Amino acid sequence: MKVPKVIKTYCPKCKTHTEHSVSLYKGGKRRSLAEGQRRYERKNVGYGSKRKPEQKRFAKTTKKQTLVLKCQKCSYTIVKEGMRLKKLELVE
Amino acid sequence: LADKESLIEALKLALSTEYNVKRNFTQSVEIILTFKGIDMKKGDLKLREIVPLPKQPSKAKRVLVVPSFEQLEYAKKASPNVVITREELQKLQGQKRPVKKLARQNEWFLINQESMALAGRILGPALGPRGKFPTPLPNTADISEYINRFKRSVLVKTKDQPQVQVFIGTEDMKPEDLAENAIAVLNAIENKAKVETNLRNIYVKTTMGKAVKVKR
RNA sequence: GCCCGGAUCCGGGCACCA
RNA sequence: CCGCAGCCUGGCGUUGUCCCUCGGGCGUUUAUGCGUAGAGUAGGUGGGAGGGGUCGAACCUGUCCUUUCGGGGGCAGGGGACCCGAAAGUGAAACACCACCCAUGGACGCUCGAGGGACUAACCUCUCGAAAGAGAGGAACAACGUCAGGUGGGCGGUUCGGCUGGGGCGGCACUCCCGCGAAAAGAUAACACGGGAGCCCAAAGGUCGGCUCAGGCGGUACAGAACGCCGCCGUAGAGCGCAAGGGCAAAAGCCGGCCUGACGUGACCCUUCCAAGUACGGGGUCACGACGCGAAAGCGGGGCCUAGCGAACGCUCGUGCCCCCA
RNA sequence: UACGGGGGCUAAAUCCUGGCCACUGGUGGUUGGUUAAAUCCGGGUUCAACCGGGCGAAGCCCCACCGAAGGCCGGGGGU
RNA sequence: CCCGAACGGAAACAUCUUAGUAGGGGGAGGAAAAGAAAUCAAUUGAGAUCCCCUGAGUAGGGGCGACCGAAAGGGGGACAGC
Repeated sequence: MKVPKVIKTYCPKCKTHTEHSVSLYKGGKRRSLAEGQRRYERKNVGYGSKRKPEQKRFAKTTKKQTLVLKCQKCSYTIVKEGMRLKKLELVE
Repeated sequence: LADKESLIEALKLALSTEYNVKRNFTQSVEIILTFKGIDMKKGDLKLREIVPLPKQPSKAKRVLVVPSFEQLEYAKKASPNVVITREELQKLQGQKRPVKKLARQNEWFLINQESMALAGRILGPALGPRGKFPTPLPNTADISEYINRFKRSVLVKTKDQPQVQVFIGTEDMKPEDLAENAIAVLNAIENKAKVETNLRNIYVKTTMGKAVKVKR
């Protein structure tokens, strides 16, 4: 599905409708020193079995496509709810 | 990034024969840039600034200015090297070397705001990699004061290297006067960015000298 | 998510606790 | 599904003395450069039309090294003194001198490694010796300790779904949607019957205007059942993304104009889930703020309606602040 | 002390023991890719944690050989 | 004082719990062990160790599941120091 690069929606910081630049969401690096990564490493020291459950059965084939909209006057960003699609063709 | 008294010591090497040779003509001081760790892509070496040097060396540079009929009797008092009139600059069509020769030797090619759109079609391709930027002139009657800004100003630009070779002065000023010639350049680079970490050694030599050391 | 090679895709070896 | 031994390999320790080589760096040292247009080797940024000139130049004649033998770079003598342009070409010119860069090779002092060789005194093996000690061979490797990667049913712990005209094999009646079963309120079972979903669309979404569809008949060159034009009829026999059912004609269909309400925050209600507890999901009605389209009333938090979806903990992003200690 | 110690398969003698190295397994090799800890370099932190880069053994990817190694020994069309 | 399980529970089970338990080895005494701050807490205070009632199923650990789990302080018993 095709989506424009620029969309005019409500900027809640500016309190009016402004232009936004559209991009797809992408996550960051896992960042060792996160509290749940410090705890996992503390659990893997010593002897034992595999410590934690790991997923093996997979059913879905797509992923929810999320749109990221940045207000072009104040850089305020609104993140929208995702929707299961193949690959959002963001070309204008 | 240099000390207050470092510049005087910098010119002391330049003026004295310990880092200079006195030939038949008066020496001129020049600075070459030597840095480390700069790339073109990062978009920080956008050196396209000008410096209003207060101290004027006795040897004037090749400064070219194009006035209009408004001030045809104001630009002749500053003794420019070569000046071409707006009414007859369009005659250079077809000519290539006269376009090239009297645009690179000259420091500037100032053109009025009326002919601003004409200042990118004739000298545009001819000075693409060369790096000449025509600065618009005030539309007032007085232009010599504006030309006085450009009599000893230097046009700095870089495209693919982190170094620029420029004129800074001569042998004819006071030893402490280079602290006023280079302060405009030092303040200009200070007020646009701060890359003092990338510096390794600054060479402030004369026309016919060798590499010197600046305390840092 | 990587490196690398090959025409955004493919291949090889390693990264990857809902 | 996982673990653990054993084995293989690398780092650190026990572990020491002499070299040589190579590769990195640090402060130095230096001499070497042809996409095309052209006096011809423009590799680039600048000062710089002056630079060299008894403050000894252009020029013939050879020894010599080299190269895309293109051509330039250095030799003293014969010459007792001359050439580049401010002039002609180049998206970027002056062998006019001086600087840095890209880029070749070598050398000084220091550091880091990596490799190779030798040696014997650690260590090991054997012999003699009651022991003390002596001799021979290997040798900074092996061996051992510790850490890291690989291999590893050798050994240990475990898991080996459900429904079901017995179980198994098969199927999925295991989540969701339509018709019928279903007996004219509501609820209702079958390994009952007929089938579908796990998405697609920046328009197939919002609004405003104009128009009328399938099929048939009469008249027209190519023209034919089926091209365009002029008329008559046509309750829908069409179309509405996709199953089935329902709905729709100055439209909910077809064609256009302008748009992004497929909007930020916060509630309530229906269904899933009858009366009678109940997670998600889906839908409906609004308040505040701001828009779009319309002359306007107004319509619009997606698709004409009923399917297209997922807890805790963990990670991550958005958004304004709160906290970190005897 | 190889005319040996250890480990497999077959099963006296007679006549014989065919073709195949694609897969798995074993052995060897390597232009090359990937490759842990440690060490080295850059950033960051008045120091660290933390981010990168380089170097990177065995193994794996790749190549060759081996059937008295496990073993396997079809179909279609035409004359 | 060292070495050191499984059954069971988690409605399966491997981290976990069971439990430093059961058990094994070494060493005493009428009691052992501990014991005179390189301690606590917080506007500059207390004052060696041990035991009881509390603080308290609190802080906190955990397939953040089943579950596990302090100390300071307060009230007492004895209250030495070399």
